[PDB]
Amino acid sequence: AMATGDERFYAEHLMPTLQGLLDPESAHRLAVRFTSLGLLPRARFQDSDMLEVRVLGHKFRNPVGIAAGFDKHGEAVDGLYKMGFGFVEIGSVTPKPQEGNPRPRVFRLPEDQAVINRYGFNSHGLSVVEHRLRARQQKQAKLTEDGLPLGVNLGKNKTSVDAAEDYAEGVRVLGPLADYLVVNVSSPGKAELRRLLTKVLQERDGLRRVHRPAVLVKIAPDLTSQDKEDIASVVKELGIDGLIVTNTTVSRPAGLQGALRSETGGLSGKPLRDLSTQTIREMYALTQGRVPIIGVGGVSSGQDALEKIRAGASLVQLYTALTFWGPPVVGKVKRELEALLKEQGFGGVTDAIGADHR
Ligand SMILES: CCn1c(CO)nn(-c2nc(O[C@@H](C)C(F)(F)F)c(C(=O)Nc3c(C)cnc(OC)c3Cl)cc2F)c1=O
Ligand SMILES: Cc1cc2nc3c(=O)[nH]c(=O)nc-3n(C[C@H](O)[C@H](O)[C@H](O)COP(=O)(O)O)c2cc1C
Ligand SMILES: O=C(O)c1cc(=O)[nH]c(=O)[nH]1
Repeated sequence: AMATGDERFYAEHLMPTLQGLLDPESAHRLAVRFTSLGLLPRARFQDSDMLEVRVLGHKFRNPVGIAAGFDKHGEAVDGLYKMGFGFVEIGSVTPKPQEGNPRPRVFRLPEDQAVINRYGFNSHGLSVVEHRLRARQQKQAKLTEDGLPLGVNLGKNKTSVDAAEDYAEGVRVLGPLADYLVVNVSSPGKAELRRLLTKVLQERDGLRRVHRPAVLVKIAPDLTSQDKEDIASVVKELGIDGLIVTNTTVSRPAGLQGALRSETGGLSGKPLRDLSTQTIREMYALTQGRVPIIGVGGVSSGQDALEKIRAGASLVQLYTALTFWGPPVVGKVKRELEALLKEQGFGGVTDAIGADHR
């Protein structure tokens, strides 16, 4: 096809050329800028009804989202929908502005189709992002109505003594502008998690009904069996709306070839894929298939997307694949997912959710 040819040109020539000419943070910064200005093709992949998912109190036109980290400050939301993402997650956004870690803090492992990052939650802050989303609030209301929801990932400041209050601040400021909110959880213990999430949910429940977002918990793949058992219990107990599975890994799987493999940070991309899919599988089973999962980590194809869906994910996200494949990856994943769904006898995405477990 014309799509596969375009996909090959970006993957084989354009992206390796551009990534050779730019440091990885400049590449990211330019990507946000080009996307913010809408410098993209119109829309050759019109989304099939097969790709539609209804979850988290919302229509999703397709299940392929852009993961948190690409658009930390909500600068490129409209361009991301133009790129063909069925939903956009912005952030992480911290309460106060902060610079994050010293540069260099992003590293490419092209031999592994992986990235390492240690951004350290660089953020323009809730106030800047609030006013930025307010400027396009009604445009977003229509987009959400048309099946294109907006998520916001809420972080905390580096020097914060009270993590729960930073997240609470985020619920109050950005919850009215979001379809869903995300709080990242690291390794717990169980009572501390219950306390934090209770406060987050209380703050969410205090917003007016019309501006009341879903609340999701995002987990790393590096948790113990007991951490995962505890998270599942608390999430079911409190009525947490969903799980995002997973963040980057602090592990370094055997077989990484990139020179920069020993850089401190979170590893993303292909080496994360099956660690992430197995975490989805575990969390789906520990929650009895009753907590919607957003599957993320190493999605670069329809097969990768479908494996996460069959393992228990209602929706997927990607980021790292975009750095190697460019904008055509979104259409690629969607086309390939649709084809595989047909090949496996599923009417749509919804039928495939948790199919491995049945
Ligand atoms: C992890 C940090 N990180 C890295 C490094 O690891 N790369 N990266 C990305 N870089 C991108 O392009 C650069 C090479 C750019 F300099 F060209 F901006 C894009 C991207 O989509 N670029 C675009 C757009 C938007 C429109 N039109 C295009 O071509 C006609 C292209 Cl190539 C997406 C990314 F996630 C990124 O976030
Ligand atoms: C450069 C970079 C920055 C990221 N920043 C964030 C962030 O601020 N908050 C967050 O929850 N996840 C962040 N992530 C994690 C991604 O959202 C995603 O969970 C992870 O990269 C796995 O997906 P992928 O393999 O498709 O990239 C970041 C990832 C990368 C590569
Ligand atoms: O900002 C970061 O460093 C960051 C946040 C996060 O949640 N995940 C990640 O890989 N990096």
